[PDB]
Amino acid sequence: AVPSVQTFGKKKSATAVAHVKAGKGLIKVNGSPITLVEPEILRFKVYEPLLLVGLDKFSNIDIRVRVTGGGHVSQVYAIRQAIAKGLVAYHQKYVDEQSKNELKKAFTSYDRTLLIADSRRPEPKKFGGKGARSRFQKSYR
Amino acid sequence: PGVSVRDVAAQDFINAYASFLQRQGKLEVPGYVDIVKTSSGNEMPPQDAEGWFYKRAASVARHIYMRKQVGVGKLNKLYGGAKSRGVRPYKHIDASGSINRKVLQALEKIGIVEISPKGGRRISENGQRDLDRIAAQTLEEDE
Amino acid sequence: SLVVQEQGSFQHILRLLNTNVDGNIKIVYALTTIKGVGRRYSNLVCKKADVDLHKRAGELTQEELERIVQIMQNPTHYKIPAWFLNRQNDITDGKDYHTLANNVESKLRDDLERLKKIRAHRGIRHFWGLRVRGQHTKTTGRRRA
Amino acid sequence: GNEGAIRDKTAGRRNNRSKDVTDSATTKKSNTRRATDRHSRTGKTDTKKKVNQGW
Amino acid sequence: TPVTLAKVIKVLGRTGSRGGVTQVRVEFLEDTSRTIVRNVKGPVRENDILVLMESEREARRLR
Amino acid sequence: GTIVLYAERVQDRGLSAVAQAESMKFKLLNGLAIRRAAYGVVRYVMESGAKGCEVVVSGKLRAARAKAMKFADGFLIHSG
Amino acid sequence: GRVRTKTVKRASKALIERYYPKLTLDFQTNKRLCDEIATIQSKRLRNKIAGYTTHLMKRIQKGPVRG
Amino acid sequence: FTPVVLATPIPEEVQQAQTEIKLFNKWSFEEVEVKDASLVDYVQVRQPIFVAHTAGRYANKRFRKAQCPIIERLTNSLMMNGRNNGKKLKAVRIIKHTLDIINVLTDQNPIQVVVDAITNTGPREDTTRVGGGGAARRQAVDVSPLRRVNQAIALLTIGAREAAFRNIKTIAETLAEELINAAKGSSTSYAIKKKDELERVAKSNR
Amino acid sequence: AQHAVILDQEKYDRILKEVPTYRYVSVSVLVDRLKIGGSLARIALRHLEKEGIIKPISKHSKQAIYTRAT
Amino acid sequence: VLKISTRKTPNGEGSKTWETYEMRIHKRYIDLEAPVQIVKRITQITIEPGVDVEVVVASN
RNA sequence: UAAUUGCGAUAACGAACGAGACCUUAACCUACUAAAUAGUGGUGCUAGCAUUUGCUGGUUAUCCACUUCUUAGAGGGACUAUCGGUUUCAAGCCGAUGGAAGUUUGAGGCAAUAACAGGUCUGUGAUGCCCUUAGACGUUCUGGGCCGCACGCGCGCUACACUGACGGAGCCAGCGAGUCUAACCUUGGCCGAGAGGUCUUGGUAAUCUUGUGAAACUCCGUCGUGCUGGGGAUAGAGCAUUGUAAUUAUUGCUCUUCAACGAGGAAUUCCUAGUAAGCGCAAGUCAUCAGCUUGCGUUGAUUACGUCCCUGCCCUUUGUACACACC
Repeated sequence: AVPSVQTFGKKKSATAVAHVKAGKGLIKVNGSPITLVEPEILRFKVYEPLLLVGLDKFSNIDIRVRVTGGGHVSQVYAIRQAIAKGLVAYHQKYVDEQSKNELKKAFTSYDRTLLIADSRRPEPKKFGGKGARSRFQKSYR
Repeated sequence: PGVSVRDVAAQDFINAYASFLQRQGKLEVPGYVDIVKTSSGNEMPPQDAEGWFYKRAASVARHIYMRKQVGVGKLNKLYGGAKSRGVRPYKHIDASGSINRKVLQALEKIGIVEISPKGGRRISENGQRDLDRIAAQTLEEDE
Repeated sequence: SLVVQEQGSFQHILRLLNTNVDGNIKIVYALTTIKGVGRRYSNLVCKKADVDLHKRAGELTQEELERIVQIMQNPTHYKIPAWFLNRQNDITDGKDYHTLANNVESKLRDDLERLKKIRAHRGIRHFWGLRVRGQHTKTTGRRRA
Repeated sequence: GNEGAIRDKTAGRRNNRSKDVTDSATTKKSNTRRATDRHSRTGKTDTKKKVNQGW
Repeated sequence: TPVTLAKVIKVLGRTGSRGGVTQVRVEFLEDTSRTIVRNVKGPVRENDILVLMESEREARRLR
Repeated sequence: GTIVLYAERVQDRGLSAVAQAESMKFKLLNGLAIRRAAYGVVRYVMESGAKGCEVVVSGKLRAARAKAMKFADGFLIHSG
Repeated sequence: GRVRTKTVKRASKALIERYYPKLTLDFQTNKRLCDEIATIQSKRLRNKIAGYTTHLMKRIQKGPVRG
Repeated sequence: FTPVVLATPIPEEVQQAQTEIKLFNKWSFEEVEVKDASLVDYVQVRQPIFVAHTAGRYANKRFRKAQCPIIERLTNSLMMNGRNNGKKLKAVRIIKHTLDIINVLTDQNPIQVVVDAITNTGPREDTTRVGGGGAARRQAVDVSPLRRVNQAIALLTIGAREAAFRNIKTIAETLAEELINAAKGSSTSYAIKKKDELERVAKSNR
Repeated sequence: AQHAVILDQEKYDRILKEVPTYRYVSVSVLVDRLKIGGSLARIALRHLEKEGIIKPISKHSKQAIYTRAT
Repeated sequence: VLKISTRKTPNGEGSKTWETYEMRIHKRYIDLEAPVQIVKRITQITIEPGVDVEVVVASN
């Protein structure tokens, strides 16, 4: 085969899976390039990882990311985490440790939960209101 | 370099393709256009008046191209929107099916789609051809 | 769209169907202030009459106006789906009309006056000045009359 | 019947709309018997023997 | 305008029956070597900077 | 033939709730002292080597105003 | 609030009292020790016990504690 | 800028303004200081971001709310009056617009101007209801710097909202005016007015 | 109906001879000159942009932004 | 998870306390290529009260 | 301390119920066991665009391989850890660091003793007593009524628009549920503006409906502050669906009619983080009917991290002629 790792990135329920092999420097999401991914107001959220670590570094690898679940924002954050985690996985396996640690160090020194999967999750609603804490309404008499 | 349509930004591709089927003339546009409302969950008829059938056709072409096979109902559920039940809460309700279906047949005659097995419409190889072509075009607009 | 100019060929405010229509308002949304035609009917007719929706009311030519009046008070003839019409099955002659302007009032009157004349519960209900479509009356409308 | 129903006045919105709102239409719960709860109406009471027999 | 700036040096308590006012002792920084206990409004911590607009007047118990 | 039933003795009647509930039910139905019934029941249940036991009795006995009675011996836990 | 229950501190007490010729100021080995010495029906309980007997172990190393 | 490129291409000035200066939407992030003692530590600016959107958590600790990028502290305090409870794309966008407008008029970094609208409208001291038996009086108080920030943003954004109600101009434009006038006090701005009033009262009852 | 709904010739010349000094121009800036409804205002912007004064430094709907030519 | 949501009360009175019961269905399947006897043997025995066994042949 | 939760003082010492433990769920696991009812990589087979290798799809089994994602079994994992502030250097609490996670990890399930004449004889073929039992207060059948309208009150739903309505277009979830002695979930193909009709189909279900292509929301237009194209009440007319039956109009559809409401007095409810609020689903009910509820995910703020002022309740001290216990 070739050198290749696969990773992921989650936000709420949105899971974003990421194939990262060695290639000519593509970066695709679902089936379309990173120059799309609209929202687009949040374009630089997923642009971010390739700018934090210098725009090169990808010119010997190939990335595709498929996203399922979550909403729109959920998926955007999911895939940026997926890509970051991906790159660092690739260097953990194939390059060296000082570089993997240098990329981790360059990420975490800024971050937005890029390698660390945010554990914020929806809370159960209980009987008595239209919410998790929010109770309905009383009038006494 | 080569191209699919996954290389063009939806509204770019679809605007383009719209102006293309427009610039062409071979369409089959039933006739009830401008008098039809596209959806029960809608108020007025389309503001485009002259056009939009091209827009919907292009949208359909594009979308069916992405995936395997898709019938008329999927396009109802897709183009279905928020109905304002006046003083009652919004619910989602499907769009028109004669519009969608007649677009399918009108893009089946003009050769961009085909009644595949499993049911539903499948993107045509000539459709692959032309869609990728105008993709190359629309991209080449911003050379 | 475009930068236009014109001289003195547009008139603000103008009268037709025994009712007045503002001139400095889009044609479609202008001839909606005619009791009988609404945004939909108006739009469809404007489209039919071969007029640009982008024009104001006062912008139009006379010929267009007349044709508009025509098409409106003649739907089924200039091809309009009958189910696009407010008064299908005249409950007497059976033909499909679209009652316009000072007429729709008179037609409300008519139908009501039929109901009451037949002494049906909807007649008795419209005579009593009440909620007539079978709604709860215990809690709603404490002004009205 | 229906005929009376449309003929007979003293009927319809106006005639009610001109009459007056009775004072018992904005009152209170009326209650009647509550602070009495713990005290028995029965006025009979049990008997220590029969209580000592049953339990 | 002789606006004064003084750094929080301690946290004393919560005056007022409501408990929103925070009793806190502060020390000026333009001419140090003197301290005044003052009362804030919002959320404060040690080493913050209060803008005193009243150079000599302090407070205590609130009701 | 699709169905077959087997009558089978249960080991230690004095560790089954249902068996005891039935027990005291038929005690009181045979007209035995309420206290002696519950106490005899708890006694037999305890002597069958149970960790703990209890018998609540709620209703009206010869009186008219209803009452209730707990009879519990040994160790029981209530939560979790 | 992380006020350890009575059963926890009681157990920790007993354990430090009868296994000081073992243990340390390290939670892991105290936990594992606990598993090799005390029959505990719960992981969570055993970690609470081990963590507290660990803290006590640290604070005995610089002086005595009552009990 | 010593350009790199590969398969799926990334636009020029995009590559540029990304790898080079880690600036905002596309505005200068350095320079810009809080033009006042205090307020520093409580007004962010650095470390820099791209768009005021974040998977952040500033509510799980008392003061950690004060380390969030201040611009996002402005954008967040937009999206409300109920019909906008949530909708941060709306907020973020109108914030970009607003920044553009501000920067268009009288130049300057829009972000800097924002700093100058926060610093000013924050009331230096206020008042509170003190009992003393039935007929309460009003005791002045040297309000915290953090609450000076919070109250600054609240005043600014809310005033901008009431000003954008039932009138032709947009939230972006009205907000722009409320940051421009509040760059240096003009008393033709909602915030400066209300702040000055609170100080009028704070000194009147002292 | 309250004025600013059409194109009275010298209104167009007003518009032509007023966009200088406009540090900022948009819909809500066009209207503010006691003139032009939003239709004819959007049209005004889009046409004036064909050649003259206003420099496009922003994008889309709901929010218009321009400056001056240099 | 077969859920059931119910008012705890037999009547209508009281603060509206709901209660949620559930029954949990676990379903496994094992694929075996084998003759006739060993299957019949394995379905005859290994019988469990509560565990429902169903033995299909099939290929379409 | 959330805790009769602990520490400590100490004629008390050492315990047991209850709290805690425990159970359930959301969080972590490139570690184990695996899988055409889950999915990935390669290969066949094949379309499009590039053509220089490539980029983007198709092919319920063409093979081979795998288990990161999905699924559920056994395990591991946190014990407020490490350091340091602060306090009787005690319990603990604060802060930094690390960490899937450090507010009882988040949310629930259970939960002692005692009380109330709280509610339920309109859930029970649970039941004492009383009343009724053939011109019945039994039962069944027809029709009507619980919906009746000068008005008072409570839960709500939709709104007063420009962080907006409209119209194009972009396009994304999680909890569910579905037909045997039956007609339930229904893709797909035609017909119709629509609602819906019709011709077939998969699915007793991780396999089919269904990726439930949901809605707020994103994008490009149109309108331009005017009771306006905001708002959709009232109402006339016509088409359909459920059903033996729809009139007092079950519901759905299309045209027209275009109300009040220009942010709302005194008062008053709910809420501290993926919480509030905004947004739509699914489920219950159900032949037909959600402006209700139970759950669910989507978008995602502001302000505390305090106190005893209003209120509500606990706890000691004290009084008592109460103990059927201030009714």
